Amino acid sequence: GWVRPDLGDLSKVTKVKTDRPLPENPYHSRARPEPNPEVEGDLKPARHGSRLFF
Amino acid sequence: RWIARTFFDGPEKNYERTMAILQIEAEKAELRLKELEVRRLMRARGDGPWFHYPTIDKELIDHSPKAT
Repeated sequence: GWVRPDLGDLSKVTKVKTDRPLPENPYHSRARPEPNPEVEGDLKPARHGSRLFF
Repeated sequence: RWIARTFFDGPEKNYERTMAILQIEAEKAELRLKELEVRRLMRARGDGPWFHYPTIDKELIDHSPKAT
């Protein structure tokens, strides 16, 4: 029974553990709607100012 | 005939021209009406990259804490 550590624990890993799989959605219900699509391609001047003049 | 040369543009000009000015004018009017139509939709529903209000954060923290 006699075993004393003179350093500590320092985060021990449990490789033998199986039990249940980790990814199973812990809190998330909705995936959230897809964001605005990113515009790919270089912009070209067509109208050259859509203001009152020029 | 002497007044027609070096003092007049001619009937060929401003007929081939002006229609070119109208062609730019038609593009300028239709796209401005399209801009008024796009801004009427993009402000009402957040679908495109126009009049979009800034969000809180994309990524802040994901590391394991000392939580209960």
